[PDB]
Amino acid sequence: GSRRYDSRTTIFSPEGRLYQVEYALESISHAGTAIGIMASDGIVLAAERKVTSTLLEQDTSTEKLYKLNDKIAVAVAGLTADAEILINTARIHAQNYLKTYNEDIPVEILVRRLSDIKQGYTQHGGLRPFGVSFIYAGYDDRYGYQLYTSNPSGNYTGWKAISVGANTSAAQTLLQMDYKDDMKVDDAIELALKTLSKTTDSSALTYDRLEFATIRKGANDGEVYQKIFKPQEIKDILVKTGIT
Amino acid sequence: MDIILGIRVQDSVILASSKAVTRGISVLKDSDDKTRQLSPHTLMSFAGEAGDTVQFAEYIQANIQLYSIREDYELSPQAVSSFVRQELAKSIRSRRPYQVNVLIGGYDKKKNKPELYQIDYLGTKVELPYGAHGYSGFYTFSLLDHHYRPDMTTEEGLDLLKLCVQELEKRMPMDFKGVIVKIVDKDGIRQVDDF
Amino acid sequence: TDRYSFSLTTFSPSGKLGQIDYALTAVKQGVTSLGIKATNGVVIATEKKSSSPLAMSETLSKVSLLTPDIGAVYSGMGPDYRVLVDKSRKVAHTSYKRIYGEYPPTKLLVSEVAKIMQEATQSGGVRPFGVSLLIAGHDEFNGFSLYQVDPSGSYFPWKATAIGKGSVAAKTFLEKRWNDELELEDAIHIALLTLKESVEGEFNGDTIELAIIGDENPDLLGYTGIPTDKGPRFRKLTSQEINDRLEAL
Amino acid sequence: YDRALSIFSPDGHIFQVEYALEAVKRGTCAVGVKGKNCVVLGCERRSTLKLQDTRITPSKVSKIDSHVVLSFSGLNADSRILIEKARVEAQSHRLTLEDPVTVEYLTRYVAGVQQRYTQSGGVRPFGVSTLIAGFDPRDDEPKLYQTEPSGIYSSWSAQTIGRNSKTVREFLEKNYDRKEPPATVEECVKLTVRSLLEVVQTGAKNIEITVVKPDSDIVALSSEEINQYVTQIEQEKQEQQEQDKKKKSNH
Amino acid sequence: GYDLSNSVFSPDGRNFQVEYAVKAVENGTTSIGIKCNDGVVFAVEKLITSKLLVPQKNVKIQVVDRHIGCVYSGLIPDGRHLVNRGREEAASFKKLYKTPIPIPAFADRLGQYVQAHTLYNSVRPFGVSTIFGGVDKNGAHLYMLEPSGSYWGYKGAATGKGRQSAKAELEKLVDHHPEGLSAREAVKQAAKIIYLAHEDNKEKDFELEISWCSLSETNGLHKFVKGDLLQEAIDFAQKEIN
Amino acid sequence: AGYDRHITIFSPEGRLYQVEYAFKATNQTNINSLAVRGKDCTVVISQKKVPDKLLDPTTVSYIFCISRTIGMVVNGPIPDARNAALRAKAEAAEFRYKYGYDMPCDVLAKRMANLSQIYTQRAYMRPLGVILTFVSVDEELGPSIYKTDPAGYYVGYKATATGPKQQEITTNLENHFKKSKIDHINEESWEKVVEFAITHMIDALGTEFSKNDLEVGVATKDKFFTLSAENIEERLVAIAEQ
Amino acid sequence: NNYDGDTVTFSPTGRLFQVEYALEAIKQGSVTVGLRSNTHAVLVALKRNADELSSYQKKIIKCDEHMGLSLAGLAPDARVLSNYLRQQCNYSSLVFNRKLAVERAGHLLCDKAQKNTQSYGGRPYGVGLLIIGYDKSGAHLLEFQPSGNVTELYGTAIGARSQGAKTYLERTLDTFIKIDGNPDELIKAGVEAISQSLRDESLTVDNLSIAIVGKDTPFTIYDGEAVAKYI
Amino acid sequence: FLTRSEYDRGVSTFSPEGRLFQVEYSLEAIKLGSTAIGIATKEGVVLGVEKRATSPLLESDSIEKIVEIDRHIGCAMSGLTADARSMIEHARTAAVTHNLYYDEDINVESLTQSVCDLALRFGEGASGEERLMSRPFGVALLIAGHDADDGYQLFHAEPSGTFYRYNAKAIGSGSEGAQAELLNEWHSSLTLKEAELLVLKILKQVMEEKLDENNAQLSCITKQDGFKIYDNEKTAELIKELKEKEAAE
Repeated sequence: GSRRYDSRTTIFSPEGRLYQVEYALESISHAGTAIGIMASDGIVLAAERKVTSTLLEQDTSTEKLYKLNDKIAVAVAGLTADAEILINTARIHAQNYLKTYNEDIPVEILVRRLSDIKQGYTQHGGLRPFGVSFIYAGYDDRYGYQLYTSNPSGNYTGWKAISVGANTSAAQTLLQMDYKDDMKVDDAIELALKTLSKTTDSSALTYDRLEFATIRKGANDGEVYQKIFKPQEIKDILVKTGIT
Repeated sequence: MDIILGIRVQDSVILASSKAVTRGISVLKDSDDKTRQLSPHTLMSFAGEAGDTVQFAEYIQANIQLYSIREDYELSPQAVSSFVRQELAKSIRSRRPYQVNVLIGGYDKKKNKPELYQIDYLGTKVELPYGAHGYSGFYTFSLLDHHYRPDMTTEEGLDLLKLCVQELEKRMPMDFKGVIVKIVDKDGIRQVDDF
Repeated sequence: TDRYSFSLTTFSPSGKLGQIDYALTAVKQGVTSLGIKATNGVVIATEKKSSSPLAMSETLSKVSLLTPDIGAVYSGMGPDYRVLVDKSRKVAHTSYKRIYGEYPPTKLLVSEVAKIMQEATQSGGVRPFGVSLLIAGHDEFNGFSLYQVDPSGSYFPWKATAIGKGSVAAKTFLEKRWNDELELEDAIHIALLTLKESVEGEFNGDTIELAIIGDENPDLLGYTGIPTDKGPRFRKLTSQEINDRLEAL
Repeated sequence: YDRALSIFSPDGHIFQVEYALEAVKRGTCAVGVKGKNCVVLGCERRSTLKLQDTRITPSKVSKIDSHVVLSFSGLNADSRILIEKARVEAQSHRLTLEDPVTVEYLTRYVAGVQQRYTQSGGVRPFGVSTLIAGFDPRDDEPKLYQTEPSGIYSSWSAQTIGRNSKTVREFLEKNYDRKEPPATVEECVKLTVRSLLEVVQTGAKNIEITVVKPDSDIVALSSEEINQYVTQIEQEKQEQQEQDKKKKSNH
Repeated sequence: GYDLSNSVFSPDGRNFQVEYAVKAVENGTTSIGIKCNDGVVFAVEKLITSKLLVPQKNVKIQVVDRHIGCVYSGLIPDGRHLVNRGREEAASFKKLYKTPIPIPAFADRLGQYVQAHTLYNSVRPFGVSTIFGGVDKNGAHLYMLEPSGSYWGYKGAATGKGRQSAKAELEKLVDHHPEGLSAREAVKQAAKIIYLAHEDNKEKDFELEISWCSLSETNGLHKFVKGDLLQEAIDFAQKEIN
Repeated sequence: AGYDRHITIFSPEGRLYQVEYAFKATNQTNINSLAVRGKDCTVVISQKKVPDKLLDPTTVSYIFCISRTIGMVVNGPIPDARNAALRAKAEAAEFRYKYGYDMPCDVLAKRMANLSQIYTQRAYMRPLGVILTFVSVDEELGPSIYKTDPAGYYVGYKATATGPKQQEITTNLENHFKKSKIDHINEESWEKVVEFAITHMIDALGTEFSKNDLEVGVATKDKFFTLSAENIEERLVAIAEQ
Repeated sequence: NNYDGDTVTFSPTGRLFQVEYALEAIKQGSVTVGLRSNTHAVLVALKRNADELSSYQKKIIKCDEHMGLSLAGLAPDARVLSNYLRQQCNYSSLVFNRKLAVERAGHLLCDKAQKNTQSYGGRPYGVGLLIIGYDKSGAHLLEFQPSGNVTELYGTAIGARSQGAKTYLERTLDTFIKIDGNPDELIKAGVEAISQSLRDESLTVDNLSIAIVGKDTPFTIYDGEAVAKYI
Repeated sequence: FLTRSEYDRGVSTFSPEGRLFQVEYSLEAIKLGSTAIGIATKEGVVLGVEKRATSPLLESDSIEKIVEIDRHIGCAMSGLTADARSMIEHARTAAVTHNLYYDEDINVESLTQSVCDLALRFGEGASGEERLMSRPFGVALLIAGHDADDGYQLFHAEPSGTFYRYNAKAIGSGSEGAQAELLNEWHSSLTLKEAELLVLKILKQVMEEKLDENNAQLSCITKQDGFKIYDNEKTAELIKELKEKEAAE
């Protein structure tokens, strides 16, 4: 049969809570660390790869940093395998909105669209939820720079500064101690780097194990320069903060 | 088709729609409007096919307002215009044809400029400083080009538009019993009862 | 009646996905295979092993062609390798060969096959393919590239890596023998030497299946007089040319 | 899928409907109180976590229509599905019947929606309870409804859901009379704020207030106003408590 | 514990479900099929388990098309469904080719359909042995079909509770005639071997039903044995047992 | 987790309990096979044993003809033999239809492998419990053997056997090609390769044969035939006179 | 739930236990008796009140004006099959210009029981029907089981105390077969039948519900004070 | 708690008792209903229900258990009212369907039998047609109404799919204590107003609250005036005329 072999995976427990969400959140706390810090001039998304070797290529790796659209990039922490479906759904949604209204998508819409996909899997079907936690960096006209993080339930909350994945509680305290309300991209980069230096299992934080991208108001008056850095520009700001 | 004219004044779009409605060979009604306010700052007037017009006009108010209440902010006239275009575009390919010619006029308070658009039945969006569809269009396009200036005050736009009304009446074999006037401006969407 | 529409895949309570751990264990029960990315090519190598020694392994293959730039090789389950190679080919043709008329990039192909592994983890009625694949290819913009898609559906780029049961030994070896300048010739003499530490049975060019994603061949194209159509960069080396490399160490 | 996810229980319940009521109890606390010229929904904003921008984080009271607001308690994922389904109905009403919705028709719709996912299999029940409020068009009856995830709707003259909700309900029997609601927006607002300052505490940070006056007047009150009321309730309460204390001493 | 589903395997090569389905068929009643040279003779034992019953007004032998008899034992409703399917499949052949389905071709349709129900967890395996054969133009044939979706040719087949006894008497009859016997003469022998096969089961009382498809007397169409012939066959068996 | 042995899913160890049991249901019948390559022919013999006298021997088979040049010889149960037989016949016809020439052996092996693969990867799917051997003579590849099995894996050969005693047969083929120093038997008469095969099968199993204990199939070029029992006996008379 | 499970189980006794269980539906039901002659069929049904403010529960459903069924067991189960028999009879009237005969309808029904025993997520119906009619081939009385077996009988019963009705009918069997074109006599002998199947609930002219079919008479249902001529 | 049974993973399964188990469980959920008493006379049918309240904040004059199905058929629902929300909607559609087709009243019994057909539809996927419920309802109805051809009727519809005509029937928590007395006091000599007061008299004994008009509600179905729900003031008047007759024994 079928009924025989079913566990029931979408039901409740007496807690009024779903095991498959908690269990997913657990598995994100075993993966690499991801941090977003919002400046008054930009957003820094800085992510650490949970694997490294001296035979790992770094030069075709964008395994945590992915562009969803030219104004919106995300940092990924969780099941990378699961995340890849959601990324390409996210790119397609961005484009759908852009197609019909001929105008760049708000950051609000795009985060909620994903949250509802994830929502569908817990709601019905007897499926497991995709185990990914996203940090979204975006600029839109209405609220300017926007930072958003979403979890496997399908729920999002905006933030001023946030950390997800492993060492969620630790990196966050560091951020409360050194956060200035207003910052420059340079103050954001300086803080971001030092926090991930304070949370890494390796003895020193290296460029070959750092992914780093920004969205900068380095271009002005309605234009933004999106940057995915090469690991040799990551190398160079790592000596500026004096880690190296 | 009947009267449906736009003129892009410096700060506002002045749209006007026919009162007369003839379905069959007898005018049945003669105070009817052909316009439905989409959003606080975008008005849409329509003419085209009978009965297609009334239904499809209710359809766009519904959908654009659906999205308005989702985001607690209102779409730009450029963005609403594109939605209306999108739909009619699918409709000439689709089984049942719609046939609705629209002037969408709005005041965007975020570009701070009045915007006027003409969407024909085929599905072509075009930004214009004055516009028109159908039968009326043939006499007025040239009449408005003559006297226009780039920047004209609101009450100048009314006076001009009443020259265009007045002309039309002589020349058209059809009878339209004067227009209804609406101004769409930065200070809201009002009517003028002066014809 | 039927109602398997509910996944046989769940999260274990201590985090992870249970099945992908079980599947990685099944990849350490298979054969051993390696791949080296040189400056001027890619060489891939694997061991031919057979159930009975009277079995014909020359009529059998474990390095397969997906496209003329992009080959694959496995360590792990045979049955699961065979089906996934035919779909790789079916998605490369339907989703880039009708839509752009030409053979995909290697990066674009790796993601096409990683969706198939993902949709075997997801959905009811299924379990993961229990294989590790190397996807070696050449594309015209990131040069030569070598990837490994794991049973999970992640991929990782490498510069040289190994898989199967002799993986720990082989990778220790590749850590010193890889270099920032390497010749394809030197990579061929290297790949044999490493995979010899991983073979405990007979050792011949008839048992070591070598393919190189080297440089174009106008003779394996079958036609001439077009300079615009280039030859396949892949070239499986017949057993005799491989028997020579045994001495050329 | 189509397998049962609800199976009738022999104690006269369904197990999963009772689990859903608990999912709201561990949820955040909403207090709603209707006057005689307003409806007021006060809802708690969980801001335990530091570094959070509230401008890009939505409110926990969402306007469905232009004269019907809905607050919610419980699971915050699931809540968003009921609210998108209810906005779609709000427009539908205008399309086919014209006029905006009445509070009652929508309230019945949300109730039948959560009801579908019990009775049908392959769909498990929600765990979200709502306070649905507003005025009907061209009337001024303040109407305050509550829906629950069992699929039952109730009207109530004042209602509360979420954590320590029972403690708030106890307060409302003695400090809100059925026969005499408060008769000003300002008084009704200070009554619901006082309720929030007991089970959520920690100043005016967490306090959010929506006030609706008849005929499409929905406004949400600025921090500065809330700050004034909260500080007045504490001083007024300190001043009162202390003079009662003294009168006790002597007597 | 390998009875959860009918797709499971056991390490002794067993598939517990399907083997238990044979227990269902052993509680049937004696049913024979005589492969003769001219044709086939089926017979079924119909128990009279009450005197309130109307004799010879219930059949357990139904034809499928006009030249394939099918006689079943085990679960009587379940066999009425397996017979019902093979009338659809038989008629499809006749439409599509304008020839009545051949007996070895029919063997495959039915076999395949029973085999199918052990490859899906959605359905239950049938608990019947069905016995079918007839005369085609490539001659007379006989098949016995297992609840496992297995079949073989037979020179005589049997099923029931008195199957030890039947299969045994049928070896004697193939050792009397190595060149086989007339279907004319087989009417009287089906009567005989159901009667010895009821000494194990002689608690009850029964009515004999016999049917045949022969080229020589019923012109290849499957008709019932009746009248004086039927009651003579009964009398034959009775003198033999006394 | 707790189920890995009544549904298809990996154990803690990384193995499939369900599939192993499929391979432990292949020795039930206890048929042995032997297949050898001639120079222009392919020869396969299979056992034919009937346990009782009342089975007709002709219908008892194990050599089933799919295509015109490809035969298919089945080790394991006769219900899953018929489902495998049927399925291959459907694909073979399908192939002829869409490419315009009758299906190669190699691809027919590759096709039934991908169908086996699906049955070990779907939850509610019962794996095939058969090893199939496909014998052909191709015009581009010459005499060939490919053997499929429940895993969904196939492998090529010089020669192969199957059955419970298969090791004994491995010994005879290993010796045969240890002496010759070539990969196939070099014979120009398709008949004497049938003779060589039987000789090695008598030697290997340690047991004497008869026409009826044999069943012999031969693929030459452009036809596949099965020998009748008369033609089989003659080969054993020419074996004694070698 | 061991071997005793849902409709997919064997069971080392060749059973399936789902069939025996639905046959306790019948036992927990009220008694009914059928008997036929060569010219008339008669069903004599005992309705059952729930309380004295409750009415009596209809036990006989008209399928056709020459065909009728009466249930014993679960009323919701009956209503899925009763709709079915009337539906194929009107179908046979439309297409073939012919009454749907009783014996053939037993065969149609039979396969309708079978496939909910075939399929997982099915259950057997927990109703057994007695089906009479008069056709071009005469009177028939069928007894339908939750098993799906259709059997032809001269007189039978199903219910509680079904044994006691059949023992009365075993004596008097050859008497009622040679009474023909006198429907009255058959009706009374069946009143007498259900007398040995009383739980001291009495014979009463609103407890007992009759329906007859003739050669010379349509299907007719007697209820209320149409039963007083026998009682 | 947690009853000893063999099924709780099926829904259309038996049961060594030989009755559906889920259906069985349903009738033990009608006793968590609030008490509805219903007296059928030959001059009208009176339906009275304790509305039930649970806070005095709770506004209880905007809640009712009385539902008009149509002008001449009333229903009072008791048990779990989310289930009955769906059941009542179904009957209202059917009633209107009969008035479309034939421009004629629906029979009281004909409607009642129809909502019984709805209730039989629990299932995973059984029989010829789709099963659009997983689980039987847990609400039982007192459908009152008047038809022309049998006069005044009072039916009890069970979540089983079975129906019995009653001449008075009680459902709810206090069902057993009410019905004992119904067995004793009823006669066929009642009028519309005597029956009316007989409902509030027994409804007071099974009252667990206080008998007032904000927690008790009356409704009648009368032939030529239709189904009319008694206003709250008139219900207050009857409660007082009960107290005259209660100090007159």
